[PDB]
Amino acid sequence: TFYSPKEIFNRLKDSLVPDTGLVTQVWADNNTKRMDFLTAMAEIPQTL
Amino acid sequence: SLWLSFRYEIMPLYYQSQDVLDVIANSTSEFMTSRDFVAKAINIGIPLEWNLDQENLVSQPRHNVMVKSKLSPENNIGKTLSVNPFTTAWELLTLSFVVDWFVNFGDVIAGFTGGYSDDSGATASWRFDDKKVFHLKNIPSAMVIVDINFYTRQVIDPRLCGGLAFSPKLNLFRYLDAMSLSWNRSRLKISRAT
Repeated sequence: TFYSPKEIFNRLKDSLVPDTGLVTQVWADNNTKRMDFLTAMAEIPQTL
Repeated sequence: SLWLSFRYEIMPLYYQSQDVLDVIANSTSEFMTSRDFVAKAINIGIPLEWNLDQENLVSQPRHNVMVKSKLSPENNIGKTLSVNPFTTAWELLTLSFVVDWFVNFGDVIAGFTGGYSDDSGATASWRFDDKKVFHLKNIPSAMVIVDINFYTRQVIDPRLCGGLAFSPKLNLFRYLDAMSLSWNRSRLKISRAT
């Protein structure tokens, strides 16, 4: 015996959960380069 | 000759103001993204009475999380600043029209900071490709084969997740916007009085 593919895929989508660790990692990677760019912008306000 | 002379008076500060400030503002926003993936294992517990050798329907898809950041320009001001040619007919431009152009320019320049931060979004995806073949307990000749293969994409849900970032809104409204707001005295002395 085995379960039907329909219910198997149902359990699969129920089991579909975004990777919190990956989300944290990628957010850190994004913020890294984000503040890298923001660093260059530092003197624009003084010119303004 | 006197309109000629006043045009000549105003022409250098024109270069300082409309050109230099524009090219300064041009260094904003950038298409950046960060990428990652995982082969995470997803299992479904199955009792051994279900005629299996195994007990968990384990799946290891390619789950990847995509975050893209174009960051922030200036709320699409554009043509309001891309209106440079107004200095071509100084022989007839009047005081008031040029002055009001400059005032609106000084206005939109100050509104840069508040209208700056825009940020970007993110998403995620899975790519299931799994073919688990299960023996039968005490019966190697009996089998189950379950094959699963698909790729599925999801947003990063910017409500719960999708924030949790640098948020470049901060560090800039703490900046000039309130102190460079002092420019109002400049427009005061500008306004043909004081």
